[PDB]
Amino acid sequence: MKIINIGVLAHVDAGKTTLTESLLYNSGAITELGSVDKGTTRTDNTLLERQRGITIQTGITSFQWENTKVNIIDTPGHMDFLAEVYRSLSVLDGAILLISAKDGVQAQTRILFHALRKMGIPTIFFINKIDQNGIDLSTVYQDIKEKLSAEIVIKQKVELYPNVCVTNFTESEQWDTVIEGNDDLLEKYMSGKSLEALELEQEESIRFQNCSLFPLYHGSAKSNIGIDNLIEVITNKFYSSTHRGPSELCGNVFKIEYTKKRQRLAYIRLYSGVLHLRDSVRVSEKEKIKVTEMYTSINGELCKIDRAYSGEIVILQNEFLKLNSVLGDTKLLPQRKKIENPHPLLQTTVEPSKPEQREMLLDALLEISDSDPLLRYYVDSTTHEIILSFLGKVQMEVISALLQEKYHVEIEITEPTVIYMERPLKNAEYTIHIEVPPNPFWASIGLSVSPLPLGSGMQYESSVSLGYLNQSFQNAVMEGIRYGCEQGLYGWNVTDCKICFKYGLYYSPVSTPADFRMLAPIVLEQVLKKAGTELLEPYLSFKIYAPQEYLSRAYNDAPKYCANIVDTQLKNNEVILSGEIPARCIQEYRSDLTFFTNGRSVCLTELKGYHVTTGEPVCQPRRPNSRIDKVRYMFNKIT
Amino acid sequence: MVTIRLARHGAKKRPFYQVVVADSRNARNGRFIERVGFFNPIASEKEEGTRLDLDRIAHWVGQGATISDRVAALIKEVNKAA
Amino acid sequence: NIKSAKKRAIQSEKARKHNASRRSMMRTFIKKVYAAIEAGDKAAAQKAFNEMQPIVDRQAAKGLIHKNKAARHKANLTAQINKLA
Amino acid sequence: ARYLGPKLKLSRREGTDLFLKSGVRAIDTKCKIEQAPGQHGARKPRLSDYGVQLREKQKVRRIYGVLERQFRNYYKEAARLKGNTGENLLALLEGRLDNVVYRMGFGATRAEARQLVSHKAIMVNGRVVNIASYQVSPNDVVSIREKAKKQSRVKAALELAEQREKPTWLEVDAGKMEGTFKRKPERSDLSADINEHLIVELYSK
RNA sequence: AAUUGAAGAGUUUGAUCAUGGCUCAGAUUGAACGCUGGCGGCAGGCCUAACACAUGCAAGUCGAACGGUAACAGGAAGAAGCUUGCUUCUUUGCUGACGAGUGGCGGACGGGUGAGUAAUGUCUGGGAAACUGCCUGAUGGAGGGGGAUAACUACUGGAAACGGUAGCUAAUACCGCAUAACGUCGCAAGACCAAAGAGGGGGACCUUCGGGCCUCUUGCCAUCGGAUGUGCCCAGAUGGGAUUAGCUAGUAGGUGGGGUAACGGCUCACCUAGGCGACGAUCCCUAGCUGGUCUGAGAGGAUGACCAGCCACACUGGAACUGAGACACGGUCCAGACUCCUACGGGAGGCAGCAGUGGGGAAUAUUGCACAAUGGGCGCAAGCCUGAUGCAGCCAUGCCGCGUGUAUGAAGAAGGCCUUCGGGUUGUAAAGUACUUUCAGCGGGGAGGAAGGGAGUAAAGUUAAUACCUUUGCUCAUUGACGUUACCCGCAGAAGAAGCACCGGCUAACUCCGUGCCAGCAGCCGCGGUAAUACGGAGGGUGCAAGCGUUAAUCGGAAUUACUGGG
Repeated sequence: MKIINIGVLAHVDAGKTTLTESLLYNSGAITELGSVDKGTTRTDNTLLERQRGITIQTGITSFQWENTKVNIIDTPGHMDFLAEVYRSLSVLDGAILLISAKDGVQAQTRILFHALRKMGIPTIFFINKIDQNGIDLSTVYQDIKEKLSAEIVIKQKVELYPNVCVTNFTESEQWDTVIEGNDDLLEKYMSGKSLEALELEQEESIRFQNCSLFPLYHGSAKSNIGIDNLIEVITNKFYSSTHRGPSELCGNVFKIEYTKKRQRLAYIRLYSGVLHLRDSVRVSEKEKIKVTEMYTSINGELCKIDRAYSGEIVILQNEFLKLNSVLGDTKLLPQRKKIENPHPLLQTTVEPSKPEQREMLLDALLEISDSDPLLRYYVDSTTHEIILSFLGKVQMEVISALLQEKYHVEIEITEPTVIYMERPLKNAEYTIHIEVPPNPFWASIGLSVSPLPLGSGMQYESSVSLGYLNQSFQNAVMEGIRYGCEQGLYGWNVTDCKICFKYGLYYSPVSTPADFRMLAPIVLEQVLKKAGTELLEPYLSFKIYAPQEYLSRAYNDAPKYCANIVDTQLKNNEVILSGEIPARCIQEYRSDLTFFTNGRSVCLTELKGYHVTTGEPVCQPRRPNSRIDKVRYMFNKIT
Repeated sequence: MVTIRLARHGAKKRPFYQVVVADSRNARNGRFIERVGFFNPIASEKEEGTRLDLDRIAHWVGQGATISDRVAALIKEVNKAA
Repeated sequence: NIKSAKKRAIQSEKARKHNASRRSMMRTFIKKVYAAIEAGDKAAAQKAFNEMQPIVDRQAAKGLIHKNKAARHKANLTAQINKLA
Repeated sequence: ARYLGPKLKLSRREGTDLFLKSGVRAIDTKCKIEQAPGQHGARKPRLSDYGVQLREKQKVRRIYGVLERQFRNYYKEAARLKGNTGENLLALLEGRLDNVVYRMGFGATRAEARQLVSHKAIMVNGRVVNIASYQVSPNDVVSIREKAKKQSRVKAALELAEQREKPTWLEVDAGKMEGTFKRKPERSDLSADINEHLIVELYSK
């Protein structure tokens, strides 16, 4: 009834989406341009994508061949913000990796491929760009075997020349190990004697349902050879859609996009049943939501539809639609999820241009939140500086170009807050005095801050005896000490404090908890003036995994980084090491591993150990503090 | 054209017509010359059923006012000998 | 706008054609009369008025003229042609 | 709608006896009446004019089980009437079907009567009625349907009514639960303790 | 019988008494927001952008006006199979009927919105110089001819939209001619002015067999009426601003000519120089008006959402045409802005109709069902059409009703909170025990909104006629969107249903702990710097209740704009 979804894992800029376009041409017309070199339609959709020379996000395009539906999406294999492509895995059961002719499959492709192995769903190899010099007619496929780590075998063979053989093979005698894995095919193999290719084709279909091995493929789309029959393999080999219509209807959103004329479009697949046009439907928010409009995204043009077929995917407008929201409720599926294995891929500052336009720019950032799920930001800074969770080099170019296109704002930042923490240098006596020699309030105390071990945090004790400490008086001194911990003389946050209160003279008639509480901060700044201070910085551990052959070169990175050498161990061909470097220089470390590994590099880290010390000059980030009474008295204390 | 016609009023699910002379172009519950009695469909048998001021009606009959089907039925129901 | 009852448009034009033509010829006979008046030929005047009377009553009966305008023409036009005659 | 709470605390607040837990047994003394409104019931209130007014109005409401809104409606209905507002308000509150049923003895307390009427046990003039706010017109005949006649509770609940003063403005068959409402009750019949004056005051402002 | 009706409080001070503002207690709402939320009834639901609008529908109907017959159903000349009358099947408007087409009618109503409008509007009362399709009264006419054209065929233009030339044809379309009056003009004499026929049934007679003739029904033309509707005129009333004092040249009048259904600077020609204005002309800002709504003892003040009358507008600006009626919401033309189509030659569009979308906004609903009822359009009627209307969905938005159980129940329990630890209080509350089932859940019955209209039959009228026709009884068959209707009966089990605000004074209702002029609260006055009755929590209490608060708004209180009723 319906048609199975098809992926497009063009890892390392495979260009597989162009293969999707040529496939869109072969499935045509009867009325279509047939596409063209570069961009070019091919469901490029948004501006800045085809102009950029690569899609900024995965698309969609209706198609038909062999009397059946054939949805497909591409490419998202670029960079870099590939997590949306991982989101695409929920959007379809099928797959079609575009293998490079350059040293077998791209190393970036291996991550999406292993992730596909995590997906639990079927996929097939494709020998893209067969019409080119240096093609691995018998070499690159071997790289595909050594890298695939499975049991994939070619369904056809070809070499050229102008040759474009496809169905002529394949794997006589030696082929059929996948059948050997099956007890039935193993039994027929036990029987001996030659047999029809279809007879092993049944067991090949059985293992194919399990995705035990990727189907063979060959030929470049540019040569117009094998680009058609492989699509036929995609049509026949593809798993049947789970058509039913039994109800009740259910499903979930896969992705959503903010078209400029949209203004929004929430794509969703019909996991079961069907939704009648202009009819009410269940939502994850536990509120009614009528389907006012929906239509299939045909590659030549968008088109409206009265109702969605079961197993079909289609965009739909809505007043609201949270990502992965239930359309039932509810669908039940189990799969692993990840986002480039990072909480944040090196966050960078993004202060808006202009005094007022930046405030709208934050709304533009909210619009960015509306787009790809794999992004986050918040104004953690007191200055309300932005800190995007987005990571990667080209992806920043995508968000920036998007800022320059759909919006009218831009910013340039990367350093972000140092997150420095000042600590006391040494213990020293101090006192605000007594009575009013003096300044208000009359309350005063003899604070005695002392040095503490790193990472100990703030500490204090009620050395003062009752009732001079007061059952509800000394606590104001503690909260006031915390108020003085809010910023040091350098403006850095207080750390490793050991404020042992001692003296606490006061007069009853004029004494107030607020007065002593005001007095505390003066004692804190006073002790801080005598302590001498000492800068403290984060030094989170940074585990890393790189190939052993480059492992020596990575050692060269050690000298170039503030991070100390640490224990590490081998893991097969892979190598690993436990680093430990300051967060201030840690951001460039990803670029370093990215450069030294030739993109084969990988790493992870987490913040730890506030103690560290740093140089030079003990620079500090202003500033504290304002919007509170008594600060003028503190300014008076300085002179 | 002046016409005698029910004016449908009263509550929901509880219709109460007010037979009335009015121009044919006028809105149903719109402008009219003068109401002339009333009809109560859901009244059943009690103290009242359907009043109808035959004198004015007769005044409008010789005046060219075309009586509507229902109102005609009522003119029959109030009879002239029953 | 698309509407089956657009026959009123083509028909109303097909009507303004004829009706306009008639209105014209009528007012032109009337003109003939006024010229007769200005020339001072009370005889030829009376003549032209006799020549136009039936064609204004005839068009007034056909609803082209409101037979007030017709009586109006007959009124003052006569007041003139007989004020001189 | 209904209060449905501690139907005896109110009696303590009003300091008298709202007959809310008039019940089957007679006098209570099972709640420490008067000197125990609550945690601070030992307090002697300064009691402002407003205080006595409000307190009065509430007493009366808690007697007949009418809420504020419906009440104020009864008030406006009393002011728009003839005679004198004071007699009116209490005559209209007396007209409520649950009240008349209560007077007949058809049910122990007044809330019991209410729960009886609401479940179609009561039938006036052959026309069965649910609403308690149904105003019983003079010269009507309230009764109990056969399918709910003499069903346990009503019996003893009517044996109770024998100790009551029993109204002269209505009568009861007692032989087949077939009562008969008559004239509108005179002022010098009901109450003679709850003060209509203060209630008239309260809504006058 | 029909307005029997007017309340005060806090805060200036050490205290008083005045003056004088501020604030509260009421009622109200097209309300929003927070928290909570069971049901039913009746209402209400874009007050901001008269912003831009995808898609569907919102105005058609008449074969009893006509030529037709493109479909469909029956009939007939003939046709083919084959159980030769059972079937196959081509012709045939010849009937039932009915696309496109001509013609009539409607489309100027119904529905929307309130941008413009300070009077060209509205309201009140009068008025004369008017018209008025349909409906209806009265009196007459209804004679006799012609020429066209759509359709339709042939050809051809254009991608479409949409025609072009040449032929053929009809009418209740069009057009002379006869014909006329109490009609039009005129003093009269005199002059001139109109039209249409169709359907049902039928004895004789008459049939070139097209039918003539008889009769009933209806439509047609003229006039005078009636009713209704509309145009017009005047007076009074109908916001604020003088920090707007002068404005006006078709302006004010006259005379004559034209013009209108009609009076009139309505418009020209000339003549006189007037006209309006301090009882506010002009200019400016704001505004649809009214019946009414809210408030108020009243006088008043605010408002005019729904309902109803009127007026104005229909993307913007302008114009006329058709017609009884528009200078026209779903017509025309023109320009413009804005969207889309294209083969780029040119075309299409107007949701302030109902739904719906984006945008705006604190904020407002279904792309529902049906013409069953009322009303409208058309038609002889049947019927068709109808987003008017009737219902339904939605939202506690409001008003109103009900439920969330009733009775018994001291160990005066546990837990909670408080305490002088003696106890109290939560508390008859709970559990226990006995009943009850409304309302929802489930299963059965079941009103009323329906009157009509059709078929038939008898009778009385009509008439040459026991025929048709009209009317009245009378028979059968029936017409419900709401609708798994209201309502009743039965089933099970207390079973599925209580929150919100407040507790210093004003203002109904208090304590304990946490915090310490901080955190906070606050309508006003004010609290917090101590076992705070004012903050936060708890316990308890009060108020209201499917709501309770808060905010915004109007009036009241406010005799603080005083006319009633002050200085």
